[PDB]
Amino acid sequence: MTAAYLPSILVPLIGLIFPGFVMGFAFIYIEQE
Amino acid sequence: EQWVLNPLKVKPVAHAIWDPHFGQPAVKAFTKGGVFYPVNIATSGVYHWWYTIGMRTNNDLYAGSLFLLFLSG
Amino acid sequence: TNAIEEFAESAPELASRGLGVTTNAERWNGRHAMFGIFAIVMTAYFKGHGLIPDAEKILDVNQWGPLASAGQGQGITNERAIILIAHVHVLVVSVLAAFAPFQFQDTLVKEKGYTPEAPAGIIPPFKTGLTPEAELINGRLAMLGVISIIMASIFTGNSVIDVVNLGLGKILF
Amino acid sequence: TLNLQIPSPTFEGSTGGWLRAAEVEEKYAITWTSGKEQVFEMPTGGAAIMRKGENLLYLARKEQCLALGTQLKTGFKITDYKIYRIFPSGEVQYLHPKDGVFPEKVNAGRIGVGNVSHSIGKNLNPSQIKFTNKSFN
Amino acid sequence: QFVKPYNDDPFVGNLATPVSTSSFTRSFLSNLPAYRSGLSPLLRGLEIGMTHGYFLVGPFYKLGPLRNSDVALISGLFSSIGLIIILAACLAIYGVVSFNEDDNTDSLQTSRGWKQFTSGWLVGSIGGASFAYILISNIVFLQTSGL
Amino acid sequence: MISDTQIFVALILALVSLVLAIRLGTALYQ
Amino acid sequence: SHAVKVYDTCIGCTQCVRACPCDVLEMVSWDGCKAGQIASAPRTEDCIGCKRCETACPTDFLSVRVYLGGETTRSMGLAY
Amino acid sequence: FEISDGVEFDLNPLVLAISFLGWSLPGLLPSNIPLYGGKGLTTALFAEIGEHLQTFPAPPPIGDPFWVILFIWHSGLFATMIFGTIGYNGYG
Ligand code: CLA
Ligand code: CLA
Ligand code: CLA
Ligand code: CLA
Ligand SMILES: CC1=C(C#C/C(C)=C/C=C/C(C)=C/C=C/C=C(C)/C=C/C=C(\C)C#CC2=C(C)C[C@@H](O)CC2(C)C)C(C)(C)C[C@H](O)C1
Ligand SMILES: CC1=C(C#C/C(C)=C/C=C/C(C)=C/C=C/C=C(C)/C=C/C=C(C)/C=C/C2=C(C)CCCC2(C)C)C(C)(C)C[C@H](O)C1
Ligand SMILES: CC1=CCCC(C)(C)[C@H]1/C=C/C(C)=C/C=C/C(C)=C/C=C/C=C(C)/C=C/C=C(C)/C=C/C1=C(C)CCCC1(C)C
Ligand SMILES: CC1=CCCC(C)(C)[C@H]1/C=C/C(C)=C/C=C/C(C)=C/C=C/C=C(C)/C=C/C=C(C)/C=C/C1=C(C)CCCC1(C)C
Ligand code: SF4
Ligand code: SF4
Repeated sequence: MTAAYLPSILVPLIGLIFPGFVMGFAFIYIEQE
Repeated sequence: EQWVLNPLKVKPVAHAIWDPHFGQPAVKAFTKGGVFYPVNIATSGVYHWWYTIGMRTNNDLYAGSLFLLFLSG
Repeated sequence: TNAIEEFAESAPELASRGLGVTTNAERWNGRHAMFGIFAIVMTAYFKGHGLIPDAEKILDVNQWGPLASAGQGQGITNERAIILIAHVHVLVVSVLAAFAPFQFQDTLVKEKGYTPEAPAGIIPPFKTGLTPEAELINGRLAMLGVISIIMASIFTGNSVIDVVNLGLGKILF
Repeated sequence: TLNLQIPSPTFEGSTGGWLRAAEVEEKYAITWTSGKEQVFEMPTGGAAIMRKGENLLYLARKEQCLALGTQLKTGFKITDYKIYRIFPSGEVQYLHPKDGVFPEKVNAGRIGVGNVSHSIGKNLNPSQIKFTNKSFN
Repeated sequence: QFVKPYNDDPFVGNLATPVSTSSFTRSFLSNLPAYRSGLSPLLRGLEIGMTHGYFLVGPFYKLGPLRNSDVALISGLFSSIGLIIILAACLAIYGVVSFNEDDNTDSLQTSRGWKQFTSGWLVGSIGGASFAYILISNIVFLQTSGL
Repeated sequence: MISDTQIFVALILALVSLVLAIRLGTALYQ
Repeated sequence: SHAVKVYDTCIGCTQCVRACPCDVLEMVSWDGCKAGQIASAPRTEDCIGCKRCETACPTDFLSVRVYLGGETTRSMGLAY
Repeated sequence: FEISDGVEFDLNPLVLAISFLGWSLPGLLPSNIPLYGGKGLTTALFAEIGEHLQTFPAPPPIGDPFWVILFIWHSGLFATMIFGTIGYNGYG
């Protein structure tokens, strides 16, 4: 486990998972009574 | 560290590129700066700025980044 | 108890559904940490005995796309890819269990009016067997062990697999 | 009161009619008496034939109902049009000729709402009504 | 003659047309899983997902980045699974946001009904994608489109 | 030249800063 | 909803009441003008903000003003 | 069968048969032009169908008379079908 793996481990996270979770949670929050 | 030796000839690289959309031609086209992986060449002048300040090694930059993280906290 | 209630107040969204700092979250994370300790032991065994085919072969970018290329001009090894796909299997099982749980199984996301399980505290009663107490004890122990293993690997400089082997007494390999 | 048995102006149908919001929130109605069978324009689009006698029509907006009423008053000479608002509970309300007489002519009984006792030039400034409950009037 | 008011209501925002209110149209719509009668919200989702993942596998398999590779079919299946997971997440968030916890007895317009529907849709979608993957991997016709 | 241990220390400081940022965001949201 | 207000510069011409596509403005009795009538805005929850009342106003700057405020279904004129 | 909410439609297949014959029988009119060969439109369509069935998996090549014959024949057939339905249901 070297630092060279960090880009491949993180870019998919920061670019697909973080946006997806943020969008879902923000959707739930904005549309909520 | 290899830019502080010949700053007028070496291009300063900002950060590495990891884009799963790049083709092999794009990776080869972006592999520059004397490194062996696609990179972006900085246009901000931070290399010249830090060199003038007194930064010479990568450990100096890393220590500065640590201090700025601590200050942000 | 006080921490649980104050979190329920602060973040009603997560606490009402059982997410966040809750007994349900503790139980689920203990389950996953125990399974993870088992997975680390199994990968230690397989790597030591060479059961992973072409472990040191670098995946071909031409065949497996740009995803096969690592961060710094490096290539992902066959061993790393195999272990990642092994995790993918259980991750798909996980998504299916979360969205369509078995009728009898515990659910990841609890209903709005669900009754939270009683916080065990320092230690749940020592009910020896396949019982919700033993499960929580072993889950807490496994989670602590995961943290300890990572920190031993970083401090002593040994790999996580090497640390697991040394702890177990080199029985694995 | 509104009688829900009044026939309708034999419309042929349109896609401009009311939608689920009418069944969920509010549905307006307009009733008017016609001396003959004329052809009028629906506020939603298209032509319809009003009947000799009482005609009841359903719309989604008070503005549509009042546009139809204005068309009846000006184009034709029908001024007995009444407007109601119906909720899903069925609580019909009476709106347009509220006091039985159109608002354009004064009638005894009305109370002034929203009237101010100075010209617009006498309004206070937002600086004067800032961090206070005062009103710019 | 053929176009009339909807449900004999001249003032509803709809028209009764052959495409909208013909016998074939009504039979087809009433026999689709989304409307058929008797199906639990879970079975509706099962059928719909079975149907949808099946055709999802194809486009990825034959036009994805790794389409000219040996791993084209596996890559297509794994992209189908990813899209299915994303859409299941969409369904779940829509269910939690739109439907409140009142119980209308699983009518597909309830919290419980929609939860069952999304669970069934995920299961059926993954199953259909897997079935299409198996068929394509085992049949040459499907791999070559008849060439 | 930058070691994995150095990167891990940087990540730990980043995590601490993230926790403090969440705290500040909550306090401001109130 | 939008806040509709009337001021003493009103002359009772009633054109504001006649110009309103909804029924938001009505004429009431008054003694400050020759016509003896003043505009009033009792049904302000039905206002859409078109400012037709403002357009149909003959006094130097308007006796009737519409201040656009919070938006509702009726204010937005949403038939759906 | 209801073509709309409450409107019934016969949907008689004899109308289809009659329209097909009405377009096809005139189609037999031969022409010595290369496109038809020496035969009529319907016979040329049948001949092309047989010829390209003998070579099944290879579509008629672009420039083959098959495509033009198909398009013309089906344009006329659809026109006759529309007209025949009109006659049977309005003038019937
Ligand atoms: C910045 C973040 C980011 C990242 C990390 C990626 C990553 C990817 N994109 Mg790209 N993409 C992005 C942004 C990003 N994209 C944006 C913003 C757009 C819009 C313009 C696109 C549009 C796009 C298209 C149109 C396509 C890609 C494709 C790809 C793939 C690269 C090529 C390949 O051979 O993979 C393919 C090989 C595979 C084996 C795919 C496996 C992918 C797994 C299943 C992902 C796991 C999903 C996960 C479970 C979902 C969680 C949801 C949750 C957050 C709610 C890869 C998965 C290609 C592809 O094949 O995508 C499927 C492709 O066709 N992307
Ligand atoms: C690395 C190991 C690991 C693993 C495998 C898990 C696993 C889990 N943790 Mg986590 N956790 C970890 C480390 C880990 N944890 C650590 C170190 C801590 C700090 C002490 C925590 C603290 C913690 C808490 C406090 C809680 C969890 C919870 C969970 C569960 C759900 C979390 C989730 O959905 O994240 C997913 C995030 C990702 C980046 C990966 C997602 C990948 C999949 C394939 C995508 C699909 C997502 C799915 C469709 C949902 C989409 C929702 C969105 C659209 C709104 C799950 C069993 C929760 C739980 O148990 O609830 C009952 C919970 O409350 N964890
Ligand atoms: C704000 C400064 C900043 C910016 C713009 C970037 C940008 C980038 N980093 Mg990151 N990075 C930063 C600080 C920053 N970094 C710091 C301080 C560290 C040390 C902990 C790292 C460590 C790091 C690693 C190890 C890697 C990246 C990578 C990347 C790239 C992909 C994003 C990613 O994976 O992030 C992941 C980032 C983290 C896991 C931790 C750092 C997160 C920072 C502190 C968030 C700061 C947010 C900002 C202050 C406010 C947001 C504003 C809001 C409106 C959105 C991208 C070029 C990846 C890559 O592919 O590089 C080529 C990669 O491998 N970064
Ligand atoms: C299909 C098109 C496509 C896609 C999807 C991508 C995707 C990507 N490119 Mg790009 N790229 C493309 C075409 C594309 N590229 C082309 C044609 C070229 C020319 C050859 C390049 C050249 C190129 C270079 C040279 C680099 C990239 C990089 C990247 C990556 C960005 C890192 C990241 O995840 O940052 C996360 C994304 C962002 C920070 C962007 C944020 C912008 C949005 C609008 C802000 C939203 C703010 C909002 C208000 C709050 C957040 C909401 C949200 C959380 C819900 C990413 C994988 C970089 C990389 O590899 O970094 C590691 C990089 O250096 N690309
Ligand atoms: C391993 C692994 C995996 C995994 C996994 C997972 C899910 C791992 C999860 C790990 C987790 C959740 C670890 C949590 C650790 C928490 C700790 C150590 C808390 C310590 C608190 C302390 C000391 C305290 C205290 C305190 C004291 C002193 C007294 C108190 O009065 C006060 C206070 C609270 C301050 C997966 C599944 C991915 C598979 C993979 O192949 C391998
Ligand atoms: C078999 C099986 C499975 C299973 C399973 C299960 C149930 C697996 C359970 C695994 C468990 C419970 C692992 C625990 C590990 C604990 C460790 C490493 C503790 C370290 C503590 C330390 C270092 C403490 C230090 C401390 C000490 C000594 C003293 C005090 C201070 C300090 C120094 C901090 C599955 C689920 C995978 C399925 C499979 O098909 C069948
Ligand atoms: C409208 C029109 C005009 C011209 C004619 C035309 C025919 C094209 C017509 C259009 C037709 C169209 C659009 C047809 C499309 C058909 C489609 C998408 C069919 C899909 C069929 C799906 C099938 C089998 C799925 C099978 C899935 C199975 C067993 C799954 C099994 C499983 C499941 C579900 C879960 C556990 C695992 C396991 C056991 C494997
Ligand atoms: C590395 C390592 C070593 C051994 C042990 C250990 C398990 C820790 C292991 C793993 C560490 C891990 C996984 C660390 C993870 C690092 C992470 C999540 C780093 C991310 C840091 C993010 C940061 C700063 C974000 C800063 C954001 C700020 C200010 C936002 C500002 C704000 C905004 C935008 C809105 C209003 C509120 C506020 C706060 C003013
Ligand atoms: S128009 Fe201006 S002046 Fe004339 S009545 Fe309406 S408000 Fe009074
Ligand atoms: S704005 Fe339109 S609705 Fe509101 S009062 Fe003036 S005219 Fe009547």
